[PDB]
Amino acid sequence: MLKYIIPTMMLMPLTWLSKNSMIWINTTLHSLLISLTSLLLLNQFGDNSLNFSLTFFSDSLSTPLLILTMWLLPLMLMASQHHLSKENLARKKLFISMLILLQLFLIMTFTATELIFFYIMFEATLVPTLIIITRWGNQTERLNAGLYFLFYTLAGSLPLLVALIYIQNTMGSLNFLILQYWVQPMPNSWSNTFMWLACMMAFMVKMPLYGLHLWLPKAHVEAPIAGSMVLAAILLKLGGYGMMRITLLLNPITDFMAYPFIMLSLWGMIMTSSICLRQTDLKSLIAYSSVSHMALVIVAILIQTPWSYMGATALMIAHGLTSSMLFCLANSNYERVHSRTMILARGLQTLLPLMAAWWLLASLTNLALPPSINLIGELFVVMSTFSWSNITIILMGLNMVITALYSLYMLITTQRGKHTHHINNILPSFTRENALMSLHMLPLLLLSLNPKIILGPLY
Amino acid sequence: HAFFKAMLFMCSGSIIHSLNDEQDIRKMGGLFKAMPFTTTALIIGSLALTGMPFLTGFYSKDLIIESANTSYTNAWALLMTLVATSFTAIYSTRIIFFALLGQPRFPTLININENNPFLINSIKRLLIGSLFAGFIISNNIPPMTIPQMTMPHYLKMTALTVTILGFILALEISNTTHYLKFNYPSNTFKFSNLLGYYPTIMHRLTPYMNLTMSQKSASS
Amino acid sequence: SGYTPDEKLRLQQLRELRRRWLKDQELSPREPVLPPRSIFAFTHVLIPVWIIHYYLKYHVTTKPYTIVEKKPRIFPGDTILETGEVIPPMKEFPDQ
Amino acid sequence: SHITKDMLPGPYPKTPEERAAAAKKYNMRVEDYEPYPDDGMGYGDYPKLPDRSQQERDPWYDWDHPDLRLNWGEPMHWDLDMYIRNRVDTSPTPVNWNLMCKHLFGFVAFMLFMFWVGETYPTYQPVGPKQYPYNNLYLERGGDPNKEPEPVVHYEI
Amino acid sequence: AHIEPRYRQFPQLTRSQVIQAEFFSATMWFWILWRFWHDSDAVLGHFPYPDPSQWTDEELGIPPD
Amino acid sequence: GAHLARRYLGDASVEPEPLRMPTFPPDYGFPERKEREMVATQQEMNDAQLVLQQRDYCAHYLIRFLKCKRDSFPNFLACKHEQHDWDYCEHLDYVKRMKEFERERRLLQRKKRREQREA
Amino acid sequence: SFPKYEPSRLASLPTTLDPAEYDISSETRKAQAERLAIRSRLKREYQLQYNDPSRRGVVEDPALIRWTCARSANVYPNFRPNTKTSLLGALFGIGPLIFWYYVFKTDRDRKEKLIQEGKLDRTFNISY
Amino acid sequence: DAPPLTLEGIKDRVLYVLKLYDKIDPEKLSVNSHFMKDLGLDSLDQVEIIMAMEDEFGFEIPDIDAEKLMCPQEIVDYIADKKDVYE
Amino acid sequence: MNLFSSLTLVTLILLTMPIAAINFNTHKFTNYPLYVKTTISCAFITSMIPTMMFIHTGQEMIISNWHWLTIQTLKLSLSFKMDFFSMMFVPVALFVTWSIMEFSMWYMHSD
Amino acid sequence: FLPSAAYLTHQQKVLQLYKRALRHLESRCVHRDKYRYFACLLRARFDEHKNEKDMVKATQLLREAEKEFWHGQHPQPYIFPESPGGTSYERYECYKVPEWCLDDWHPSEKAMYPDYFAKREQWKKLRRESWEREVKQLQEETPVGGPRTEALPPARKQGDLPPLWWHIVTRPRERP
Amino acid sequence: SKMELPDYKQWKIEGTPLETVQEKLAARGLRDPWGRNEAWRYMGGFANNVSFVGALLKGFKWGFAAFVVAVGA
Repeated sequence: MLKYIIPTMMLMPLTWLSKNSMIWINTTLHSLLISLTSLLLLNQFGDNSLNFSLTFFSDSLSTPLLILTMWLLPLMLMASQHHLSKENLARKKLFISMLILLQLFLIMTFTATELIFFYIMFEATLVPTLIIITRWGNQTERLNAGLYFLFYTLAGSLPLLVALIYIQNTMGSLNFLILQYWVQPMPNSWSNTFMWLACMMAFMVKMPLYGLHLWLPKAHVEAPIAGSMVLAAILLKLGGYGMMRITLLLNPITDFMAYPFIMLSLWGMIMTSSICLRQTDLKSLIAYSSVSHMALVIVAILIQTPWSYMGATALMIAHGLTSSMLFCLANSNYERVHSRTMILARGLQTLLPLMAAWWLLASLTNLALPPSINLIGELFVVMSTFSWSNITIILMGLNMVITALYSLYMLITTQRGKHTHHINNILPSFTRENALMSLHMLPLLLLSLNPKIILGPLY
Repeated sequence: HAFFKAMLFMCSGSIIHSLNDEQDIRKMGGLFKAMPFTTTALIIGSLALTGMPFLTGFYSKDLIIESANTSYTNAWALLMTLVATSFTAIYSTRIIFFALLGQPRFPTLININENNPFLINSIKRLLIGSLFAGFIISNNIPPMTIPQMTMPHYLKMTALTVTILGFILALEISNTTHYLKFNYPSNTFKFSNLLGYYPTIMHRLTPYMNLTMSQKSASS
Repeated sequence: SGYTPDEKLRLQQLRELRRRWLKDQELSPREPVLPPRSIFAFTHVLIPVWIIHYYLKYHVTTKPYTIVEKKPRIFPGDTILETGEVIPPMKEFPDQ
Repeated sequence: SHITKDMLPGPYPKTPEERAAAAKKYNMRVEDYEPYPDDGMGYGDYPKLPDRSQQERDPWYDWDHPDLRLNWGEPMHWDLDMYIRNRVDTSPTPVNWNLMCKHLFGFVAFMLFMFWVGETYPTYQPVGPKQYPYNNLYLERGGDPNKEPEPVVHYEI
Repeated sequence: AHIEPRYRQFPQLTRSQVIQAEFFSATMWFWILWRFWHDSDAVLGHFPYPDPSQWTDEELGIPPD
Repeated sequence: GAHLARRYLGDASVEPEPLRMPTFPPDYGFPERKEREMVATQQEMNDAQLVLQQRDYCAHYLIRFLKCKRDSFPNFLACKHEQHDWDYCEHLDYVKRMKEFERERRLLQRKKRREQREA
Repeated sequence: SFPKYEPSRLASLPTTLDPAEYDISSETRKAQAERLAIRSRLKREYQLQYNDPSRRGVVEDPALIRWTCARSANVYPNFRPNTKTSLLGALFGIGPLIFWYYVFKTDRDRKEKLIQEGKLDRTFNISY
Repeated sequence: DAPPLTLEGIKDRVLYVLKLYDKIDPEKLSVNSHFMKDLGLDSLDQVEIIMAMEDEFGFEIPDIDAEKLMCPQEIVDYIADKKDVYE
Repeated sequence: MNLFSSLTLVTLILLTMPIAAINFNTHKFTNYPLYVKTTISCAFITSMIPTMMFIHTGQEMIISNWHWLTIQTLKLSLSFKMDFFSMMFVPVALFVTWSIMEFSMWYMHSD
Repeated sequence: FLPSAAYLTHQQKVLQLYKRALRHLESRCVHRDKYRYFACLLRARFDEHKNEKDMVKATQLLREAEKEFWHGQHPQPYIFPESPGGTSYERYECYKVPEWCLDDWHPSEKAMYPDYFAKREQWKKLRRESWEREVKQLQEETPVGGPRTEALPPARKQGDLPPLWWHIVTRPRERP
Repeated sequence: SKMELPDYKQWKIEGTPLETVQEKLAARGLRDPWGRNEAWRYMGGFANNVSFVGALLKGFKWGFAAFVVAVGA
């Protein structure tokens, strides 16, 4: 795994000692080389995980997320120009090296063995995102966005450390196998309830759950495109990855103590799909869509079926690609007009006649068009929750209907019916944004053909 | 039904694009002998509706209603099929009368043309389809059920009875439309014409409720 | 009421401008553009038919539980095409 | 740019200066400026409009924004995202609203009651059950190869 | 070159479209006449529907009660 | 028809209920009148893959119908006399079922009303 | 001859049978004249800043900006917790949550007790 | 669905449907004629004429204009504006 | 029968060329309506044959291949079945849509 | 709600009622002859009290006329297939491309259509040549401190174009 | 783009529903119709467009001859 760690380090002084019109080809080319390098990883088989050291290992939950991260970096790096290319050279280098250090702590986090190392690399994942969104937050409340961001994620993720140290000095070391192979059930004393509540509540904060989802929308409407893609895709599915690992312990009380969180997640999934039907600020609709999909994820995690975990990890990867793509299209539209609102930029079936093809393709993946991965995820989660209860399918189908309607409203609101004919500044589509769309929607369809890779440990 | 209404929609679109995409039955009145390929096409289609005995439209509709009559039915659905066959007869005859054999009410500078190879090929092909394919398909099916075939009297005649009384009923409505009185809406007229009340009520109440709850309760 | 004379005059200047524009819009320099620079049925009902007929012998029969037929119904007056033996005919009919 | 005092803190009181400022600010008639009032639901100080306004505004005026009936300077009623045509069409109905709902509920209730009257009272053409040849067609239903013969016969009638 | 438009008069009809219109109507009517007469009798049911069963008490099996 | 109108308006006793037609014990006015021949050779009826609710009476007409239809396939309009005769056999089956209906109807009516209007 | 067209929140009141359009006082003429004057001046400003051949960007309507800033950012100021606000908040925020919570408790206790009896149809229920 | 309109053709069609109207004459029917001064007909039948144009050509004209056409030349001009009559 | 499965799968695969063709063409074909009409006609004439074979004998058969995510006790392949409905509905739909291809050649001449 | 004045008037209000009732009588009445009869009957009904020197009785009869009209309207009033509400409602809006485009083309296609783009360039120079002085002076010259009208005066002064004309002239041709 | 103008004073209305309804409105006492417009709708190739059962009786003019030939076949 150090074969992946150390070139991610050595991509950083590259960016320092390259010059003007020389950083760019180096960073993008070499990051795509690292994408091939981790495409080499996928060997995992049968009995167990694969151990890349006495320190690192990979579960098959971790392999598609790690490949998704090293796929998403060069896409992101090309995406984050034309809004900072006119800024200074040293600040641009600092931005690129910030993203590289960010990816490095993401690889650190996904290839964890011990949960304490996982926690250190969790908040090391946190700290570059803060600096990016605050330095290039590009709107008047990036102050409040970063402040809400860091205080929610730390103050939720703070007692998780205490609970993990307590588990450390009551059950030996914290390798995932020695967390396994030795775990004993823990009864319904209230200390067990608070310990489970601490761990599960910290990752509830990081998903988000419904009672703590206003962490999200300021932190995406007042962020640059790179930090937004990082935050949405890699950080929310990293929180899901963490709960998927640490839910191995404390199974004999999660049945008794999991009842309020499921109901909060279900009714809040309905309320969040309702709240993103009527808002302006088009950038935020993807954020509330993300809250809806993560509520479905949390339903899938707290029910404990292998069907549920397969559907959960498929929903994770497909929604990560969908949200990162659709953030990039919203950034394209904001590069067109300086509005960020929804009802202003209209028309665009005439003009840019193939940008609409990418909007349609993203909107139908967010619809969960049926050969795609998102319908695979949502379908197996609905199957597992109907085996959980014979009644919850009302909420799932009503989520499906309202999700169809707001995704279609996003499609046919801003890009259907009449141009406002006082715009007269939008350029025809560059090769760059079309290349970014092509980097998004080739792997999603190629996994739609052969999806046996991305299913979880319970394959 | 597939052969049937594909041919019917295609004839309708032929008429509509023949008359400058105006599409409405008022301001369309008399178009018989404005070339009668399309008028022949529509009278073939709309008399294949209810099954002029016995064509392709006869077999499906009338064996369905007589087998429903020879079944442990729900005693109200039989009367529903009765009234529905009468209704489909009367609007079929009314749409033929108002479309073709009325008096010509359509704006001037006529540009009617159907000397057109693709349209005569398509309409030819589907009238030849909808005249033979019902008998051809219905003949060589493997018998997947036991046909009844043993009906009482005044229960096999009733199909043709309802279609003929529908023709006569729409005919007398037509010959009252020839009169001049300027009658008034009696609210069953309004219930029939204005979709009665379901799309208006649902499409003006169900959007307003969920978005009243979206603004006050949910968002703000 | 009627137009004011100012509206009439303004409107006729717009008449002249709109007619000059629309007459400019009909391009006709006598050259609009300029250029800078059995087989159907044969290939389509042979070549995918050849490829699918190659696909539907070999790979599809090496996958064992694959394309399978609901059985050809045998009738009591027939005989078996494969080895050859008859099925006994049906018995007495009467009172039809 | 944008002026700081073109934002909007606080409701109506007091009446001279704040209503004069809102008339200068939202570009409205002075005594047609209506706050909601202040029940503390948020809502700022934004005006109340005649609330339907979109199957109104008859389409031959030739304003600026062709599919929204805008005129670039109207104060734009709070619930406009629910009022773009393609979302909610509040046309003046050809009949009523109460007459609509009462006749629709009456017709659907009567038809479902006649469905129940049908469900308790079937039709049948007067014919007994079929004469299945081998013990109500046994050995070709769900299984039972040699478990129990189930003797039942038919007699010629 | 092709057909012309006229103003407030009855439009002209070329002979081909009208002769195939009459042909298709007459061949529908010939088909339904020949099919109504050749074998079926699809209006009827080809077999006499009986009375209530036979109205024959002391037949079909009863005791004299 | 009007028989169902009588069954819904009038007394529901003498009009028999469907799907519970066998009520009276058999051969009450028959005695010794039964053949039920059924010479349709059930093993052959299963050998040719027939359908449920076709493993019934008049089966050998269907056997020869499918046999002549298979054996004369390009003669598209060949087998019609066997089709008509199978229709006639099922017509006789339908007549026999109607006779069974009004048998049990007139038994229930005349027997029960005779006993309870002379007792 | 007509029940005088009772209105609703959905059925708009058409321009014909108001019947306030027929009691024309001088105040209505004054209001219509001033409203036409306001629309005239706004269309004048917009058309002069709309037909400029050097104007590259968008016309930047302050009406849309003002409505958006009133809609999103100008909610949390201003506010006071009233009886109506707190009542509707605890009703439409907590009510459905606790209702769905109790009914899933009921369904889960039914299914747990019933499969604790063992008489459920899980003879093969593999895909759990 | 595009037959070409022209100024002579629209002039002929409008004058045809004016001449077909009853209470005017085919003698004193000028292109430059008033619906108020010399033809002498009232506002009511003037808007009946406006209705005849709307029902022939297939589009409404607004009532901001129907006050103030009053002559056939401005009728031809206004349908020339609605249709933008050049090839 | 190899003929039966072969002709049904090529009735499927004849509706695969033109989409990828004009996704791969970039040189705008003039005869594109004629091309789509003649490939629908070829699909029709290939679909007429096995339905006649079906009514001729029976031989009522399913195809099933390329299983993906055969994960738990289930599996799912791309699989479709020639019984009676999916057997002999397809010629009617192809025939109807072929005539609509003619009518939409004419009706959409001006776009 | 109209650009000219603050109201229609009584006269045009009665006139719009007459147009609507006559149109609804079209939508009610087929065969056109009994239609012509009933239209002349309606004309006589308005001829009964046209010459009222009173005004309040006239507007009260207007309100009662609106009541008997709204009681007697049609479910589908016959809207023409070019009107809003009708069958078209910008039917061929697929090709109603605004003309601020067509300059953002590659110069290969600008070489494909040379004369049209040369004449369009001199159109734009005509636009910019008389944009500042005449147009903005005539806008900030005539009216009161409040404009209070939605019309605008022409350029009757000497020469060039009436002001604010570009998005009026350069519209789609409504059948492309 | 010529049209040749099929002209006025030619229609001369006389079309029997319009003429009889001008009779009825004359007995009513109005005598002020729209006039000679709709004779292009009431004569020409128009003027007793066939009744509704005639379009259904239209089928056997070529039909009965073919049917008698097929009976003889």
